[PDB]
Amino acid sequence: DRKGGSYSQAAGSDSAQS
Amino acid sequence: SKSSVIGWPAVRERMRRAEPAEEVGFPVTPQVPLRPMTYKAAVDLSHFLKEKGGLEGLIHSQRRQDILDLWIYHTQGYFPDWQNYTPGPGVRYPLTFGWCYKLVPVEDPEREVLEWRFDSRLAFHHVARELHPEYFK
Amino acid sequence: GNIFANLFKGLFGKKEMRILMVGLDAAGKTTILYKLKLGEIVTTIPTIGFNVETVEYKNISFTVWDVGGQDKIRPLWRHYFQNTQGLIFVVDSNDRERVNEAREELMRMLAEDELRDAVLLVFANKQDLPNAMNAAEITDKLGLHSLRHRNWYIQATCATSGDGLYEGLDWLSNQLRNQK
Amino acid sequence: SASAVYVLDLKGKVLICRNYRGDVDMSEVEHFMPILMEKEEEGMLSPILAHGGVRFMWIKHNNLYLVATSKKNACVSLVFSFLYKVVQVFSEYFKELEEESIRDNFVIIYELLDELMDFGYPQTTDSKILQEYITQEAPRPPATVTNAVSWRSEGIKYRKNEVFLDVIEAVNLLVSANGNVLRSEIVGSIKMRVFLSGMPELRLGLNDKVLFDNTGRGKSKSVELEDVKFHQCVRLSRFENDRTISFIPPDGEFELMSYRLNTHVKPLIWIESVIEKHSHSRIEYMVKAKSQFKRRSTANNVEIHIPVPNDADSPKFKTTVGSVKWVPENSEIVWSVKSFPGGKEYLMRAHFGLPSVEAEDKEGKPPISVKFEIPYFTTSGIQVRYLKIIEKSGYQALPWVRYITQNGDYQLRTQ
Ligand SMILES: Nc1nc2c(ncn2[C@@H]2O[C@H](COP(=O)(O)OP(=O)(O)OP(=O)(O)O)[C@@H](O)[C@H]2O)c(=O)[nH]1
Ligand SMILES: [Mg+2]
Repeated sequence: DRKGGSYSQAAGSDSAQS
Repeated sequence: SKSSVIGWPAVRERMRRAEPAEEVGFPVTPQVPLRPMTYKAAVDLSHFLKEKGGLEGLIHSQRRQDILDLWIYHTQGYFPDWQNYTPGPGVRYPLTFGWCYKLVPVEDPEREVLEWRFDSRLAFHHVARELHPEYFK
Repeated sequence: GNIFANLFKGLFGKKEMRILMVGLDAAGKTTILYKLKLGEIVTTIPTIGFNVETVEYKNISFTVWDVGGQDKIRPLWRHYFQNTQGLIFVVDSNDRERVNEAREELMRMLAEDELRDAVLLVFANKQDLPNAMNAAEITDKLGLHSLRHRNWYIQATCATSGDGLYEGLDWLSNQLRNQK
Repeated sequence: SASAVYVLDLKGKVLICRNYRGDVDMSEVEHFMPILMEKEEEGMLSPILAHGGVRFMWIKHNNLYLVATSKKNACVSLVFSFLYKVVQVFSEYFKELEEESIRDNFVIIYELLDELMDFGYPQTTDSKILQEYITQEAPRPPATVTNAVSWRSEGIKYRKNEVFLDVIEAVNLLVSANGNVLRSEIVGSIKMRVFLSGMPELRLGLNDKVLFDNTGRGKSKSVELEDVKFHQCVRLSRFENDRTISFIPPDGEFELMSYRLNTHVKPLIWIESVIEKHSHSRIEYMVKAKSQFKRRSTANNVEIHIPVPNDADSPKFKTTVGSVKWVPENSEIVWSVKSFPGGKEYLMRAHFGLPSVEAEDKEGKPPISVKFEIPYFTTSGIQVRYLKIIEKSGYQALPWVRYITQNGDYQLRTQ
């Protein structure tokens, strides 16, 4: 864990925008 | 997807209850991935909705679409931005490629009655991209 | 925490308490304080400043801070209002013209939001001349019964004799201490 | 157009000096201290001094003032930027900025000062890039400085490819004494710690309102950042063309983008405080804090600073939740709360004494500042959409990012 909000994985790009 | 199957009946019931025509903040689930819905994921969701029913032929409404997008985001982590339809009047194609759902007239495009209709050609032909190349970049 | 030491101290007497000595000049305040502390009527010059003393009675250190009645010292009574637990008012029944001034000073001092826990202590000083009033005429004139949320007690003490000092001390102890 | 960059101290002694043009005599630094003392004692003290025809523009550091003498009509902004870059380089190289390292790290400090700026014109400011040519414990200069990419050294290899992001929120609220908020600005901060192999070209993608409108999705939750300031690695042309945030992330932690937009929402914390200060008798502090934020969010380490009287002594606090302590060094009541669930309501009743003797001069009313820091809460609603990590060799990146919400310039004006 970590104070200030747990780190979350990020996407690669807008998959819904092609 | 057991969770998706369980949420499909409740989501369909909520959409049916809402007619066709309180808490502040933006909480985020810890460690829950957030990303735009993929073309394969959109196609799978459209196929599941067509098989289970409740989405094909239902009257299109802003509240029902928002509820469906929120349920999809909660159950899969997909941003509620890929469920966009092309501007009217007439048949509106999905904004995101791979989506098999589309809105067609049932009778100003805002006052026109639209209903969700399955379309397998949407996942293969970029109708929305062709209609609006500027919107697709 | 442990309060065994406090209980042991209280078994033989621990509370001391405080007191104040205010009033008009030449009102028997210095003589009253000398009689309470020593037991003799000592003649002293007018209180230009202030006098601080203590009285040991009933296992309680009754510290009395005499305050003069000078015009330049009237507004200096607010200095003693800090860290003050008691207050004794000395009236001057032998000065008819100064009775109104004393009543006005008492009303001004009693109209302070910080001096609220100090109970009223009216002392009838100069109880040796025939012109002195009773223990009710002075209170009625000063309206001591109109002091809401104030425990007032009028006691007549003779500066030359000293009678009534024990009764006033007992009343003050009963008002301050709420135990057996 | 600085003539000589020098580092002073708190006693007026110049810790280190480095002339760049030599057009100003080194003895002019002696008059800087008396001039600064006169300006401070008369209210005319400013970071940009002027010793006759020579201007002394410098800022005050932790322990010494980095004064840079100049005589011509040099760019003050350029001098300030050079001073900020030098301070950042010193912080990166030396963990502390005090006189202990000035007199101990002169061997590397002189080399860094000589290499950074020549003839008053700085050439290199990257601490990571500069660490490969000047060390305190020399090979040819790296090609990164010579090449266009001067913020990403080539050849970096790591066992894993993990990039940690930090979406830090700054809740700044300027509430007047009448109860209305005047300046309510929220400044986003996208700080990422990129640790990958090679020189990946990050393609940042978020749910920007402008991007959604351009793509045609201007109907969902889109962040409306009034000002967006990209880092040096971010290409300005790419962002200006079609809102394409394409840049090469550096090796380490750096600020890529910093959004800054106004906020029109209600405050996350509503503070209702009263001052029942008697005239030299006592004082009352009926402070009530109402959390307007979402209940699912908890404000870790909530510190609502309540300025109490300067001469107040023997104070008593009657609160509900959280430890309240009065610090004589700061002369205020520190409403310290460890965990504050959203929607919580804390009520406090202060009571402190006051001396009978009035103060000689007025002390003013310092604003009440809250130190709420609620992690995992994005007030602006901006969410990261994608991060295109592309490498020539080809690898699977594992980007990470966290959202942190804190209180910035969240001061409350007193009555
Ligand atoms: N003879 C006589 N005089 C009294 C008596 N009671 C009060 N006095 C007068 O009251 C005065 C008391 O003054 P002090 O005892 O020195 O102190 P004080 O009452 O505070 O007067 P100041 O110092 O001026 O404020 C004396 O000078 C007396 O003249 C009394 O019972 N007999
Ligand atoms: Mg006297």
